[PDB]
Amino acid sequence: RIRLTKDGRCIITCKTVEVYADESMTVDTPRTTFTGDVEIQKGLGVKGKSQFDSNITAPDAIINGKSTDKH
Amino acid sequence: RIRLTKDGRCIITCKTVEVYADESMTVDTPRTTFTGDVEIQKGLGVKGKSQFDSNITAPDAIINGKSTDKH
Amino acid sequence: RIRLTKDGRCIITCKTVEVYADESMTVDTPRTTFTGDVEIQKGLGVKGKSQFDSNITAPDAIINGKSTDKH
Ligand SMILES: [Fe+3]
Ligand SMILES: [Fe+3]
Ligand SMILES: [Fe+3]
Ligand SMILES: [Pt+2]
Ligand SMILES: [Pt+2]
Ligand SMILES: [Pt+2]
Repeated sequence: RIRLTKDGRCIITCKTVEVYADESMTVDTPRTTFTGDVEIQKGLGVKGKSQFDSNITAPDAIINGKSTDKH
Repeated sequence: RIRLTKDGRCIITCKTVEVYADESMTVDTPRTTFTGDVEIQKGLGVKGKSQFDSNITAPDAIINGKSTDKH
Repeated sequence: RIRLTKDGRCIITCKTVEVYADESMTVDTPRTTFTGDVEIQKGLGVKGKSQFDSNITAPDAIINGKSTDKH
């Protein structure tokens, strides 16, 4: 079920949503919110400041060009 | 091509998917998986625990309120 | 407004996009780009290398199994 709304809401309601985009997907919006968990299966780039409210885990963190595991 | 499915799958299959949402997008699902790379062009907030399986790179990491580049 | 395109673009244009996926969402594409901010309300896993162009903030960072707040 895909509802389009006067007032400007686009609502997709189902069990699973599967997007297969051969080349790319672009989400052009001021803010995107995921209510659950997220997995990224290749890499991540982030331009702006990031806050993690809980602990992060990483094999190493390269800070201002310097190793953290080996500093 | 957008398929809606008895059994509850919503399948969007194309070359590129472009979402232009003037105000916001909200994805309310227990788990979202991206098979490829992801870029976030403003900021990131994450509530729960994060694991990075590979090295991360950052100009600085502010840990429990303390600089890592300058500690 | 949802446009499907010869040439292979799927364009969704509205004020807000709301996805309610009872079980999961999967985005199978080489690259997904968010132009704005992103919040993840549970956890994040990332397989590949991550770059944060700006400072990150975390209560702690567990690097190669070691605490950063308490090392
Ligand atoms: Fe040290
Ligand atoms: Fe130190
Ligand atoms: Fe130290
Ligand atoms: Pt910013
Ligand atoms: Pt959690
Ligand atoms: Pt990679």
